[PDB]
Amino acid sequence: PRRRHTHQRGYLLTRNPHLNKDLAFTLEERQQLNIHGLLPPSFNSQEIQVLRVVKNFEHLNSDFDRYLLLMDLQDRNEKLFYRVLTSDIEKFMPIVYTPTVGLACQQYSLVFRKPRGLFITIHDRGHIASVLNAWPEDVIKAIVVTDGERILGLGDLGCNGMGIPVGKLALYTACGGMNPQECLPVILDVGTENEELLKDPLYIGLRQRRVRGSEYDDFLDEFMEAVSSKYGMNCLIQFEDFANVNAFRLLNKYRNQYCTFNDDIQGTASVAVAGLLAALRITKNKLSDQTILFQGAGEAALGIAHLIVMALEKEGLPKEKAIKKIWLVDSKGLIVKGRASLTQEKEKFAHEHEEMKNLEAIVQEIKPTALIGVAAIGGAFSEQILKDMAAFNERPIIFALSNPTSKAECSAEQCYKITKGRAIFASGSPFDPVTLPNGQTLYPGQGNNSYVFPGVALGVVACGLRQITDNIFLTTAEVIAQQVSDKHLEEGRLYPPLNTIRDVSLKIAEKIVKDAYQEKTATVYPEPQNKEAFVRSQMYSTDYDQILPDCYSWPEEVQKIQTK
Amino acid sequence: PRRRHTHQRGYLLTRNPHLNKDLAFTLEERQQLNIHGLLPPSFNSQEIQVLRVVKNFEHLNSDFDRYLLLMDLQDRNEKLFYRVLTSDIEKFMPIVYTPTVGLACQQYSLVFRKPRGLFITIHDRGHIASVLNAWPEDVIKAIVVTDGERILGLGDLGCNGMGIPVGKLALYTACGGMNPQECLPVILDVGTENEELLKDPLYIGLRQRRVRGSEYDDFLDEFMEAVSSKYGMNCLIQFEDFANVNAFRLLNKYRNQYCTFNDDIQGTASVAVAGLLAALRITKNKLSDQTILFQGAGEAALGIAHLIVMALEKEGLPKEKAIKKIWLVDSKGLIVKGRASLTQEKEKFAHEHEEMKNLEAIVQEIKPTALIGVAAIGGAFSEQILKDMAAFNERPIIFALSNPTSKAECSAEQCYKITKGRAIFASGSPFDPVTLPNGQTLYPGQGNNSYVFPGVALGVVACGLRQITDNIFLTTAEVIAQQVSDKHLEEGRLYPPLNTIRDVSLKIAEKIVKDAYQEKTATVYPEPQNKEAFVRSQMYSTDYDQILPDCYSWPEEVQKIQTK
Amino acid sequence: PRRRHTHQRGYLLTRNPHLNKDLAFTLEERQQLNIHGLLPPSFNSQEIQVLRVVKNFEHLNSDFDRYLLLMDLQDRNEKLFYRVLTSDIEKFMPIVYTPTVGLACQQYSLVFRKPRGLFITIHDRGHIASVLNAWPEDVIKAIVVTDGERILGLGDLGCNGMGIPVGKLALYTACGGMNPQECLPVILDVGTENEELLKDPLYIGLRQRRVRGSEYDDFLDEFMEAVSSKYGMNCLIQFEDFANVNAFRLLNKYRNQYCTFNDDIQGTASVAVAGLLAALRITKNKLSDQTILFQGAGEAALGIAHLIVMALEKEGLPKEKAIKKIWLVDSKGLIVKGRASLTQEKEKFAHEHEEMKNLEAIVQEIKPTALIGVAAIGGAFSEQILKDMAAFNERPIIFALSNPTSKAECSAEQCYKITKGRAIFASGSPFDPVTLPNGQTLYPGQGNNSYVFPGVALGVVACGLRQITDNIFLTTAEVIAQQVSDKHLEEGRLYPPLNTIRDVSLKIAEKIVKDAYQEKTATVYPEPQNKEAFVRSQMYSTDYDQILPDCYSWPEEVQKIQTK
Amino acid sequence: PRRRHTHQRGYLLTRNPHLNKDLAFTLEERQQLNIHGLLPPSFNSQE
Ligand SMILES: NC(=O)C1=CN([C@@H]2O[C@H](COP(=O)(O)OP(=O)(O)OC[C@H]3O[C@@H](n4cnc5c(N)ncnc54)[C@H](OP(=O)(O)O)[C@@H]3O)[C@@H](O)[C@H]2O)C=CC1
Ligand SMILES: NC(=O)C1=CN([C@@H]2O[C@H](COP(=O)(O)OP(=O)(O)OC[C@H]3O[C@@H](n4cnc5c(N)ncnc54)[C@H](OP(=O)(O)O)[C@@H]3O)[C@@H](O)[C@H]2O)C=CC1
Ligand SMILES: NC(=O)C1=CN([C@@H]2O[C@H](COP(=O)(O)OP(=O)(O)OC[C@H]3O[C@@H](n4cnc5c(N)ncnc54)[C@H](OP(=O)(O)O)[C@@H]3O)[C@@H](O)[C@H]2O)C=CC1
Ligand SMILES: [Mn+2]
Ligand SMILES: [Mn+2]
Ligand SMILES: [Mn+2]
Repeated sequence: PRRRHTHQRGYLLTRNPHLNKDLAFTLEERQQLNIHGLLPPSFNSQEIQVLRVVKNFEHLNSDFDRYLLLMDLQDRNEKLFYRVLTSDIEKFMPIVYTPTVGLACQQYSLVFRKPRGLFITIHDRGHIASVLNAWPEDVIKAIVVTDGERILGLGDLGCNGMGIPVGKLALYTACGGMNPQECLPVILDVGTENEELLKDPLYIGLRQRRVRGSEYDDFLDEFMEAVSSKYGMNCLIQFEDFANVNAFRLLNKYRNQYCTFNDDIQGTASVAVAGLLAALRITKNKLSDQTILFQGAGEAALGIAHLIVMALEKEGLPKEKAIKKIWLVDSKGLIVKGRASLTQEKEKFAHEHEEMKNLEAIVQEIKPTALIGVAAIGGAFSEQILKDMAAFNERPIIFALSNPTSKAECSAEQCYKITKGRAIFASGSPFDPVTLPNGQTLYPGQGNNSYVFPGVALGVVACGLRQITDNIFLTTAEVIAQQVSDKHLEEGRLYPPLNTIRDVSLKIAEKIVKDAYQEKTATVYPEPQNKEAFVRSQMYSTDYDQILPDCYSWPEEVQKIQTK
Repeated sequence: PRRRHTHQRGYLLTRNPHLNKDLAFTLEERQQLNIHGLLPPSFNSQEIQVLRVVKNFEHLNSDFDRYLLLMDLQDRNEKLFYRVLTSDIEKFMPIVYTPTVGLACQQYSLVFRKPRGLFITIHDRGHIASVLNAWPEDVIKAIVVTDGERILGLGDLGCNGMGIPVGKLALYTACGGMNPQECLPVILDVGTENEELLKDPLYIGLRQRRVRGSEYDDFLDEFMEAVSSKYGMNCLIQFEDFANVNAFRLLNKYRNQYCTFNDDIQGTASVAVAGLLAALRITKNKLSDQTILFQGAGEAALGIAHLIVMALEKEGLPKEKAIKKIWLVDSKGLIVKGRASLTQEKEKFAHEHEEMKNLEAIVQEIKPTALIGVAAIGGAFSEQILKDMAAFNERPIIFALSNPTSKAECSAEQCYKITKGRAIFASGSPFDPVTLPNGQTLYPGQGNNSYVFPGVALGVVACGLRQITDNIFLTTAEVIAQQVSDKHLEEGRLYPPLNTIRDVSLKIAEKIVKDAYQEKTATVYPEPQNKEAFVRSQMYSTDYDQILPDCYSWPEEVQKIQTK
Repeated sequence: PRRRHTHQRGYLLTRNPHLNKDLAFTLEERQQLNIHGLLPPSFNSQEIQVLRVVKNFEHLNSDFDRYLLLMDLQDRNEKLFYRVLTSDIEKFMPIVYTPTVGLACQQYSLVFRKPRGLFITIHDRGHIASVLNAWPEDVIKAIVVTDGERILGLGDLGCNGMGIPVGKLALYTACGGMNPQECLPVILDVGTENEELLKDPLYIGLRQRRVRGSEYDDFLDEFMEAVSSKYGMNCLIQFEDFANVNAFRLLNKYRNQYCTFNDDIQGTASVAVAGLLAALRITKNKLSDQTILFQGAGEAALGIAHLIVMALEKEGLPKEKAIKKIWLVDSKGLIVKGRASLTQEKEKFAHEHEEMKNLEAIVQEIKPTALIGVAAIGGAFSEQILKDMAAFNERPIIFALSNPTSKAECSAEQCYKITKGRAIFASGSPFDPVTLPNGQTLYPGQGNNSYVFPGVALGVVACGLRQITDNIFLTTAEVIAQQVSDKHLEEGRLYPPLNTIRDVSLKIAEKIVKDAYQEKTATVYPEPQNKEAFVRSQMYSTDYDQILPDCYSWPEEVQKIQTK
Repeated sequence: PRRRHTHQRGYLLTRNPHLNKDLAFTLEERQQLNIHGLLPPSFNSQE
């Protein structure tokens, strides 16, 4: 059992969620910590505390209510919170994170109770260092930061966006073993364009429009300097839920000098590629053999596309051959050389070709082996698309990644029905198992970002990686796919079970760490004997620490009170 | 505004519900307190904070949910909690106290989240003083203590009875202006005879049967020494929800030596007598002239009967004559001289008479002018009973005090219908107004303990009364009756409106204070010239204290830094 | 200024020597820190504070009393302490360190007032980690540890030796700008061989003889692990005043794994070599042209000679031929091949020659160009030896490094007299300037270890050097030599003035930093543009930090308290 | 003896002259109060 020898005592100790064990404090602990009397006279194991929380949890009426209970728990007893979450990760993850946290964010100003994380405003420009001083933990190793401009698929929720870093970091700990005491959730509030928040008497954020331009850019620059300067260059800074243009610009500006990544961009690319690589073990061919069409050409599309191209390069295909294997379709139709409304990013995939608008005709023309939906238009993979995909391919790869299911390009039911059970399918949001007329039940998995960010963070931090390369994400994808068993693939699953996520994370971290020592990118020395054991030692446990003073005697001769 | 300069700073300040203002902290406060950045960047007035709480309160679906919300509030921001409560005292009183606190106590072990008050067990015997040391407020002026043996009419709830002192003290503050920082809810856990709880894995108390006899009595003795020793002999100790024999025994043992009362006995007495004194203004006769019949002969009845006797003595009637004006019925029937099953206390009212069992007959024989239900038998005041009462009395006084409504001896509807609108009626649980055939609308009042205890406590503590005499409760009954206007009486109310409870408490306190300095019973000197203003100055306000340091300049010459 | 935002307030703030300004706190600072009233009502500039201290210092009767006064200052107001020291380092250095600290250590148990530093005993074996936890500063970058077995020339002073690490770390700050808050003095008490201490009722250490052997070695291993584990592998650990065999064994065992050095061995080497390199600018010839005779063969001689050999090798000489340039004399006389009583270390200088035991004849035989005294035998450089050195050499280099004065191999007076003014002289202890017969005055300097260790520590920590090589000491010696002007060399000074010592340290650290980036040994990234400005930014100023909260407004619109 | 239960621990406890016993703090007091290591390893009676 770990130590932690606190100087805190009495009432204020019970107010620190990292020290407070509530009823799991033993009589000895209570008396020694000067809190005996502040708790009822029973001693609970952690399991009994978990039963109590779960009894409450079940009598609630909704997931939002269940979220409120769990956030209350987080703010009173951090270890019990994590014990609860880890006790059934697949059940608790969608409560503290997506999709429920979506509603939590929409509702954040109304239900606002106890604050979590640090709020830094445009009006703190020049003072970010001193805002950091307000945070009561000095040793921070991981920051998740948002500006609330692009929350999930809900858009600009300004300061209400604070629900995202808080819940995301809960998953860093629960799924990846990051120390919660070492994690800092951050919102930068530069204003909001959210009309309802601007009108709303209860809104907790700055009641102003967003600050744009170089004032915004300088602010972010100060943010990066203040945080790395205070917590050291090794501190991970993860961007979440910024607007695309911002997310891309900020990632490119900083990635080469700070320990930073953007999960919406790079993590998405990673888990999508993991799924593709897993699928390859069913189609029994190479990435090189694929023709990939993206339904959508936005942040997810370009991120995934980028990473696929490197995977192709890694197979031994030159960049320009690599690129020609990938077609995009945006809201105006296929991306072709010299089409109107193209961006610099879309341009990279604008091959010479007739312009087309109709996705059915696009499918018939391109004949992809892999069709990836990241456009947020529900039902875009029509019956005709699915028949055509199953006609051109023995085992068509079909990813409906748009969330929630009401947005999915197709359902698993339609996908398997129309492709006569031949499709290799993955989704963004959970679909139930599907049983074919031959009595086999297929279990389509989700390309959940959680498979990526926890392990990456743990890896990067454990070995002191100063930079987070594209290769980190490609490597990570290979590790995930590797955890998928032949048995899983045969059941139609392209991702390891969600209930294993702790282990998947461990393996991702193991690999990054192993790699870092081998290519001398690690900064933590001396090099560990055993890389598995070392990563494990860096992982937060849900068991309570001991916090009692270390008490031990000396030989009586030298322990005696001298007199004369 | 009150100035209270805190030395607390940073995170831990926000964790103290006496310091924490939430979003009502100004920018200046936040920066000065080293918490700037721990809150979202909006600044709320107290009225805006209330609105947030009320919106959430109105989204909830049960009184229990409402109770849990307000209790979470109490533990985060005490001032805002009291601001919410006092915003609509009549609405909020039944949520934080009775009847809702009844369910809270049944569910206490299940919903246990953030502890409140001080738990002292039989096993801390000989160490009570060191248990007290855990309480983070040194200055304590009021204590409510239970052993949980008799929580409401719910029986032995042992350690689950902590809901009662906590909720009771909330009303001390809300209704009487007692400073919550100076209030200490206590449970003594000596075990429980509650069998579900002894079996309940979640039970927060000592999983054992109650300690009885002299070990119990000695423990209580230590409690009174430790408490009076630490907080001084002026600290008010109120007993609540003890079993019958204990309640009387403890009250009798200590009331002469400590500043102590029992509210189930003496407060009930005071509020019942107040309703009688008010009724007398309708029946236009003396207390002398009354014949009182109690349905029930427990804590309530015996307390009420004692104070009526004391009132009769005041008017000038000898004690043995006063006693003969009062008859009691227990579960065994009428209390008469030389009946089987008589406690020492019931003996005092056993007059020579034929034994009787049936309440209808008893009423027909005794022909009371006033009939008081304190037996918790619902519907005991049958049509025949009421008919009888209206037959022998021009204006029969009828108190149906049993709680809740289901246990009331009759409804207001029944009582008025069957007595042809003639009865003077009061109850323990609220009934809607009744409009009679003659176009009169009557508004039957509730004999709420809340009219009494907050004012008594405020008064006693304000002037430093060392003992709480019978006289205090009688004068209190008088003060309460005085706040009833003839308009009220003509409307059939025997109590002031509930929404004026703060004003009632002040008048009660004013009276106690004036009396104590008159009869030199006060211990707080020098005597204030203006007792009204002095009491008011002792009342807690729901406005935020200023906690920032006192900043002010000195003349230039003496403020300057000395160099050369 | 520099900003250090504390959460401490009220009395306890004044008790923290890093926060306390005493009378230099402004009225604003006082009111804001909740300490207004705890100080008399005058506001002093730091200079006024210094004037008060120095007046007190000048009225005292002994250097011992002055030491106690300054040590009392250190423990009340750290910044003022350092301000005082640095106002006249030549004056104050000999009070807080040698020779006064020698007497302090002899008297430590008698005068023990307020503790300084951390005490770790053999009896804490297995629990050193938890002893570290008592230290109130979490961020430690420099540790000075002794076991007290060889304090100065006063032998084994056991626990009383704690005065050495305290006084040494004062010089690290005063002379080199190490942050004292980041410094940790440590005594390891494994017992003492000092019989008078063992007998003394007041002795503050373990009343037992020294644990030897594997138990000792394992204890030291845990210490290294515990300290490097808590404070990190970049934390500088400097050994001081261990017995010889221990000092060497420990240094060799750890120098390749930990960021460690031993100042008695390696710092002595560096400063002595610096003096030699400076002398070469008078003799105007090369190091390889010298013949060096050591009076003594102890820790100092072996260490100095080792570094001379390296400097010769650098100039271009193979090792075996450089060794030939150095002759050692011990208590059994000259070291020569096959001789009785030879340690393996002496063996390295055991050349082919006949045994001799008379220093005078040894001189006459060897005809050294350089005579280095480190044998502690007062007066060993006799008039005859001084005549011989003057006869064989135009400018004989003569170092009487033995400490204090009474142990010097010769005085400045005698050296200059008998060598008729041509000796190039330096000592370990200060001698007054010497007026020669021709009325010119020479100013022999001191080979004071303070020229070396402050700058080495500053440099190593600034760039995060993980190991401290012999080259560091050689380079450092060169840098110090470079700081000596020609004019100084003509005044008989081999060392830069003590009053520039901060500047010397800065130069030394600049050089270490410049080299560490050049040769890819630095661990602090990114690489700074200006090494000079970088090092200087890391140096602790004696100017008071600002500790008030950072207060600043927001535009009126967003700072406004919101209502309805 | 009289008992005064302090919530103060570690370095700052030693800076309170009503709490601080110097070398009269026993090894157990020192370890309990999180000050073990801040004093030399001998225990003094008041005399
Ligand atoms: N791990 C997962 O499960 C993840 C799933 N996703 C899902 O992917 C979807 C897209 O996300 P993201 O890339 O961030 O969103 P963006 O807004 O960046 O991308 C939207 C893209 O869809 C395009 N589009 C809109 N209508 C059509 C249409 N009718 N036909 C073709 N393309 C169309 C837009 O076109 P234009 O460029 O012309 O506007 C744009 O290219 C979301 O539903 C998100 O939930 C995202 C990340 C992770
Ligand atoms: N201000 C208010 O609203 C207050 C209301 N009350 C109400 O009064 C009621 C009694 O409270 P309390 O006095 O504390 O309770 P106790 O339990 O102390 O007394 C109950 C009495 O009722 C008697 N009783 C039981 N059954 C019958 C029966 N069938 N016929 C006649 N008498 C019977 C019991 O008889 P025995 O002695 O034989 O057991 C006992 O004397 C409760 O319902 C309570 O809510 C109380 C205080 C204040
Ligand atoms: N910067 C400075 O000014 C420094 C000065 N010094 C000074 O140098 C002196 C030596 O210190 P250190 O080397 O640590 O001490 P040690 O005790 O390690 O070495 C002393 C040496 O003197 C030898 N010796 C003893 N008697 C004689 C003799 N009659 N003739 C010749 N040699 C003799 C001893 O011989 P054996 O091996 O036979 O015992 C031993 O070699 C001390 O006075 C110290 O103050 C030291 C470090 C730094
Ligand atoms: Mn996101
Ligand atoms: Mn009660
Ligand atoms: Mn030394």
